[PDB]
Amino acid sequence: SSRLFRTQFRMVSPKRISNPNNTGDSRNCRAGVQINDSGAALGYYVSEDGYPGW
Amino acid sequence: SMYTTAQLLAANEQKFKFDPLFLRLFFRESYPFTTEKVYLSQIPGLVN
Repeated sequence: SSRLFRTQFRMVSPKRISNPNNTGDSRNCRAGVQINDSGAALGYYVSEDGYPGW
Repeated sequence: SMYTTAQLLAANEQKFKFDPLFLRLFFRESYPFTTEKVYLSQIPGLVN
């Protein structure tokens, strides 16, 4: 960015967030949302959508 | 009845060595399936 602000936001469809490679849900990683010992969430697995078909 | 006394010092539980290396290295994902059978497919992929 040559402009003054370098912050940009990108919308994400909820369909993209899921487990990597469509694996079964483990104790700490449920539906692409990683969980610590508590109920909090640390990080999310976001895939890439391919219109060509794969 | 019995007048003897004893004290226990060391208690150990021996464990035989075991480490699932092949699961750790290669098979890294699980696919629980509710159906009766599982299909695995291949495709030749030889183009002249």
